[PDB]
Amino acid sequence: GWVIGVDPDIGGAIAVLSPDGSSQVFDNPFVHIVVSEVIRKRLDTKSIIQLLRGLDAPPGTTAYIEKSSPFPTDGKQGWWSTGFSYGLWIASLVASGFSVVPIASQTWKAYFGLMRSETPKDDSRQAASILFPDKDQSLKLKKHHGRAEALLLAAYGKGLVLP
Amino acid sequence: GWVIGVDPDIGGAIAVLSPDGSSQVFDNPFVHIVVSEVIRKRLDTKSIIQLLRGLDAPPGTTAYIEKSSPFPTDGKQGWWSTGFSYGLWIASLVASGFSVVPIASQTWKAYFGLMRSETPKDDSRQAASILFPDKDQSLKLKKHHGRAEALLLAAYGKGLVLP
DNA sequence: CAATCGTGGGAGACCTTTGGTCTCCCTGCAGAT
DNA sequence: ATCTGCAGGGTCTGGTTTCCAGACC
DNA sequence: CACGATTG
Repeated sequence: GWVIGVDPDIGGAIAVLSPDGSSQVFDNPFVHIVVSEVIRKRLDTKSIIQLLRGLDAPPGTTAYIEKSSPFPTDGKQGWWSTGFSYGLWIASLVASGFSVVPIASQTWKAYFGLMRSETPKDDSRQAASILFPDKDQSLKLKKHHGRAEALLLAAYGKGLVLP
Repeated sequence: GWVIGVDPDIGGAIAVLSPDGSSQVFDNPFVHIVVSEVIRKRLDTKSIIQLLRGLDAPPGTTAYIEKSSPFPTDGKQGWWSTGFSYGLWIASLVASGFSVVPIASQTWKAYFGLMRSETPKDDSRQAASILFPDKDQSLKLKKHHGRAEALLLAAYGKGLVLP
């Protein structure tokens, strides 16, 4: 009945689907940090864990998380940060009682027919709006594709289908 | 009082110092994982959380953790893994109730007079043997430097000094 | 704040002290015992 | 099982597959 | 994707 979806990146999000069909999606909490004398964004460990502790999803609920798979052409910092986000979320989810299933981007994109798209981010928001019409206003912006990815991971995990 | 030290990497370890002077150190739990058709060690998230939950250190105890600082010349996989281990430990520690204080390796090495050695791993084990003589048997092997780093991080936060 | 674009990048602590100097890991995989 | 050495590296799902093709942040 | 930077 309950399913969680997590886009773990800095502009990512967590989506919670209840058995009555309602849904919530939360932007990933972050803070601004100093590194090598510049500012950078970092996930907010305590707010994530606090977020997970107030969810109504019971222990045992499966959380489907986007598998970390950076391109070899991405910088060493890209690799560090996606590795870090992944581990922070995985530990946080496990410590808060949820079962964690990593899902490759190719898996849920094939499942919703999103593969090989020229506008993959827009498409993911369009698909999330169709599957979660009451979230349509929370998906209007280009920067909301993180919210879309989370909802689509949860929708994948629940076995939802597009019309 | 109570202090925790964490070497977060795959051969790392967590050390726990109690107020009566006694000490425990545990090797970091790991599992073997298939990745891109080869086998790789990865930290064991469940076992880490379970270990933290069995510690007698009370809530709010400070956990000193080695800051992740990979070299610009380490490969992107190096960056991903150290980022991943760091995030996994930080979240496990916050979620289990401990305060987290990252410590740069240069900080506890300067504190114990270990800067600029040509056998830094052996030296770290030697220093932790002197600080924790009842752990001397658990530091015999060169692969035990991670146990030594965890113990020294904890010794740093407790303010211990070498004779 | 929201978008977009192009390339892929250390970070840290203390000093010489408002910028300079110098220090620091680890992963992943072959091979030897 | 422990260690030594050395350069710094994608990974993943469908292939009704035996390593390939194509795909992804 | 992250990391900078620019542009309304």
